[PDB]
Amino acid sequence: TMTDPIADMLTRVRNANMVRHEKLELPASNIKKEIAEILKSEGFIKNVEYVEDDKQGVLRLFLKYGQNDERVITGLKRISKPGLRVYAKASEMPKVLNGLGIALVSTSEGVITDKEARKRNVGGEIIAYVW
Amino acid sequence: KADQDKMTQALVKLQEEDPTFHAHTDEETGQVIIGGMGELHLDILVDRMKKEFNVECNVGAPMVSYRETFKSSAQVQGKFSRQSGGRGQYGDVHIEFTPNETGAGFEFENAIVGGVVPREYIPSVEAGLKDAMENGVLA
Amino acid sequence: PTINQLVRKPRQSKIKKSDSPALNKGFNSKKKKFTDLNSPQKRGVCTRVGTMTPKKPNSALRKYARVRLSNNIEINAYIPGIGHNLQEHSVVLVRGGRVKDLPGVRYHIVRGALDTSGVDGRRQGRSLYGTKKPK
RNA sequence: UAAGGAACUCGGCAAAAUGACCCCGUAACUUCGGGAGAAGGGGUGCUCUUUAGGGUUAACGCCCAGAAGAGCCGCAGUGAAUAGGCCCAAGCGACUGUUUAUCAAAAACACAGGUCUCUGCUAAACCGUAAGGUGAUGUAUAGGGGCUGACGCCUGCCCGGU
RNA sequence: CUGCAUUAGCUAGUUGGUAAGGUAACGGCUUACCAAGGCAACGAUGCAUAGCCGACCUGAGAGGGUGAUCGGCCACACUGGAACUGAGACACGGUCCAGACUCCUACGGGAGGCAGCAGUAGGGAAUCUUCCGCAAUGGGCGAAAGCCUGACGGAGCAACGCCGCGUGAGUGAUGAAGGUCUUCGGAUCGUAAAACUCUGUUAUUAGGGAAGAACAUAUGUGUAAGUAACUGUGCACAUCUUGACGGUACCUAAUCAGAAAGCCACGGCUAACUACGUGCCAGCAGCCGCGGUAAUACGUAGGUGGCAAGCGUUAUCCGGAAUUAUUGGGCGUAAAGCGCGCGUAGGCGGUUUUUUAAGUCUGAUGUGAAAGCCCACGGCUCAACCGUGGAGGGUCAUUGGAAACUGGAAAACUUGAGUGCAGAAGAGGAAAGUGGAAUUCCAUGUGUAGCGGUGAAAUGCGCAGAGAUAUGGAGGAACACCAGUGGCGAAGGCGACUUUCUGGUCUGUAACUGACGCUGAUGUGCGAAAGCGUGGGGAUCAAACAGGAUUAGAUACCCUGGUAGUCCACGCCGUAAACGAUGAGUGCUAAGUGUUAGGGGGCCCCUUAGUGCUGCAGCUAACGCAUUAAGCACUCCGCCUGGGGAGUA
RNA sequence: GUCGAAGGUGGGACAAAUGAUUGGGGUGAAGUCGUAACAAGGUAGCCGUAUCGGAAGGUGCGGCUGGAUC
RNA sequence: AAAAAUGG
Ligand SMILES: [Mg+2]
Ligand SMILES: [Mg+2]
Ligand SMILES: [Mg+2]
Ligand SMILES: [Mg+2]
Ligand SMILES: [Mg+2]
Ligand SMILES: [Mg+2]
Ligand SMILES: [Mg+2]
Ligand SMILES: [Mg+2]
Ligand SMILES: [Mg+2]
Ligand SMILES: [Mg+2]
Ligand SMILES: [Mg+2]
Ligand SMILES: [Mg+2]
Ligand SMILES: [Mg+2]
Ligand SMILES: [Mg+2]
Ligand SMILES: [Mg+2]
Ligand SMILES: [Mg+2]
Ligand SMILES: [Mg+2]
Ligand SMILES: [Mg+2]
Ligand SMILES: [Mg+2]
Ligand SMILES: [Mg+2]
Repeated sequence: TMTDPIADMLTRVRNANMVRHEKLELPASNIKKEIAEILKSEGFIKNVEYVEDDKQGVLRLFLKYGQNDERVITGLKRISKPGLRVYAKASEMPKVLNGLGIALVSTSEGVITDKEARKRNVGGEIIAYVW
Repeated sequence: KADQDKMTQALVKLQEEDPTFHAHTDEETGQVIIGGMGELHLDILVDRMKKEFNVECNVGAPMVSYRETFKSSAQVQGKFSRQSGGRGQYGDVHIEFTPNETGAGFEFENAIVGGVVPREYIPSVEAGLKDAMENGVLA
Repeated sequence: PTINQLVRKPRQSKIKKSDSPALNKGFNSKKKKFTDLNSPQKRGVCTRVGTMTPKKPNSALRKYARVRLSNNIEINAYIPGIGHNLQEHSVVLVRGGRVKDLPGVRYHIVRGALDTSGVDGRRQGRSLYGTKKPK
């Protein structure tokens, strides 16, 4: 059955980006919403909407394509997984694409990007890479 | 035979201790021959090998390498024809064997006229004669 | 495999065999047993000396000796160079390195060591054949 | 019966040796039952002290039966008598049984199992001249005869001859 | 902190308790009594191997390999046992006993143990001289002078390693002679040589000649404690005396380019080509290969390349090797999805709130010896080397903080998973019963010269009347048509009809439970055909077998027969190209079109679950796959690591 | 007197070496017999199983396409 | 839809 909702969400984003879809509806959760908001703030997606419907709720992402229809999101990679979880210290926080990408991290100070983790001098579970 | 290496080492050491005592292997007969200044010398050395080196050995008259030869001449023919199927195997020769003068060695003559035996195979005929003569025909 | 599968049964590397097994074994006479010691060369005694025909496509009469080593192992050793002075019961030094043509010959006899004589007339690469500098 | 210990002899024939009870322990192989008492070892008398029990009785008493310890004596304690020698292999017959009374006990006979074959019942087979009987007060999962001979794996070719 | 399951059970002082003894000390450490415990798939037990570590080699790293020298710890002292002395030993150069082995003996008895430093024999491919000295450091005794110290400080031997410097430097075309090649012009060795000029690293000779040396002790002076005072004690300052190395390093002066260059390679990898000799011979070779007459690969020569007091060969480790892939690989056809279910352990797991702080993150403190790697500085003329100071190295320990995520606790939710209600189809399974066609055989009637079969024939059956044809009877097996990439089942598989028992699946509501889920080692079951056992049955077909043909032969293919078997019941066997050569679950990603079972809305549209075909993106070595993925992802399981040997022993 | 090394006796376990003889395996040539596979390989092949035959293989039963002209 | 092997 389903075993990694974060991975499912990232894979939904990847598949929609490949097909050059505009929007994306997925079941919602707090961690997913925080990931989507981080993506919007960083500029990888155009917009995020939350539908507080019955059951679980829904997250509606709107993807962003540059000029010439170029895709802003090159790739997403789940790093920590149910089968093997990865954590990193502040001094060992990884740089995605030499800094051109973000690493979404989950920290005691909320889920943030690797830049914020390094700035605040914290570590945590490296949720994902996005470049 | 389990003490043959010990035997070789003992022989070497004995030769080093005694210049006049020699040991050598004979290729034709394969036997190891011990040479000495006399029966008493060799007897003492044999006893010494038996006890000091604990290599019991037996001694005898060395074997003599004999040779064979043809006393009478004759023309002969060798034919090997296995043509049972497919690509077979064929060969034919007519050779005159003659007693050579003693000490002159083997002499091969090629009196082929008209290419009855192709010039490619004549060296093979000579090599076959040499190989077959290496093995004795009588003893 | 899954990470759980790898934890349960970790990965196992292929084991490597030596090309010169006879040099990796010693013999203790007092205990009458073998021992694992790596040697660069071993002394031996030529049990037999002769010539062998190489495997096809090559053709020649390659000089070789069947040698019993100091560790009691019997091997075939090629005799390099032109001409040799070896016979049965000769004491020779044997090093590793097989001769591709000869199937069962996996070692070389050092030239200019123990009984084996240097190559006569050799002038280039003499050290490989145990020949003194003529000068 | 010194010393020896199968040198005897066709052959260990005879003899010697083992032998009871308790405890420890016990192999190949096997049809899983066995082999097994395998083998190989230890203990065993007497006195005293302490002490768990069982049967029968109101109890006493009587009877059975252990355990621990400390001692004593001899060359030796199932102190006599009675009471397996054991082991490793091979052939044959599966096995218990039967036999030449009175020179042969076996590898011979029998055997459970297998197969062939005859027999539809007033059966076939068998005794008898017959009557009358056995078979059988049975009825083909039965009865008679031939051959083989537990069990396991199997059982080839020939119907010219009789 | 190590390998093996082709080692799965181990343990009886064993596990605990009570008492006693014992030891520096707790304790089954030991002994009595009470109980039956204790260990083990988180790998006990057993077997094999091994001193451990700081470190060392390698690698970009992750890792892999190793455990010389030097330092720490452990263990041992001919093998085994034991104690005595002693603060300390169950004691390398101590004791006792036993054993093996040397030597002395007067035969009664005695002595001994180089895995201390040299050395001997032996083994080996292989590893040093039976040196000087206690002068420095350290240790034992003593108040001290001092004595002992094969520790140690230094010589000898070895290119064994690293590092440093040499074997000359400048001008030198006049391109000398000579070697090699040559198109006979010349080209090359070549500024190389010769000749001139210079230098002395180094070498030779002669002088000067360190540091390492602090000292201790002795002797004067003071000063502190205590004493009535004194000697003495400690301290401070002073003075003579102490070096094996060794007259060694080093410095100064003089003489000479004179003593001091070898090794491998030159086909590709890979820097470097020509000639002669040889002729699948001799030989080379790390791999591809080279050598049979004009070889840049063999041998020599010239030249060239790489190094240089070294250069090559061999052995071993790491790398290259992503070729065990955590970083960082795979399983349709290349090796690799168990034949398939049911399921235990383990792994993993839907949404929200509160709480905890084991994992996670962030500080402080201690510690991670010295030496070593790395960075900086300083000292040997530089370097190796030496010293100093930093830096780093933990999966480490205590302690304070954070709460998103994983884990624990508590409480809610309905989407997953099940239950209810309304329907649907099905060769799903087991057991009885009933049919019709055909084959075989049997009994009759008619009827006669063949039938059967092959490429052709023959065997065979028939003339004792076959085959053909008509009627009936006996028996076994399989179910024509329907029938279809149709249906059902986990797979194997399931096809006449009827009845009885019974499993699963799909569709629609959203009453109900509220994460109850997924996967699944070990287990436990099913599993085509053949085969096996007992008993039954026996038509057809048909291994074996027998004839007849074909053929050079024909232990076959073809023909005529024909036994097991094929069939049934109950057991066993457990394998197939058991295949979609594609594990299960879940979600996401263009479309066109057929078909099966449903459902909703107006012949049409939408929809759920299957079953086919075509086809994007993406994937693939290609072929191809493609909402029934071989795409994009996450969880679990099984499996692979060149071919053969071998699915063998 | 207790404990107690070595030693002695006994039946087992494990490991290694060796052994008349024997089984298949690999390698080596220009050996002998056939021709099973690759083409429709001249009977499509292959998988499991059974049986038979000097040998490759043949035949039976079931399975696969990794076969199939017209 | 008869039979027609083999070739370092
Ligand atoms: Mg007597
Ligand atoms: Mg007597
Ligand atoms: Mg006798
Ligand atoms: Mg006699
Ligand atoms: Mg008797
Ligand atoms: Mg009997
Ligand atoms: Mg009897
Ligand atoms: Mg009787
Ligand atoms: Mg009688
Ligand atoms: Mg009798
Ligand atoms: Mg009989
Ligand atoms: Mg019999
Ligand atoms: Mg060891
Ligand atoms: Mg001592
Ligand atoms: Mg495959
Ligand atoms: Mg499958
Ligand atoms: Mg063929
Ligand atoms: Mg064929
Ligand atoms: Mg046949
Ligand atoms: Mg050919």
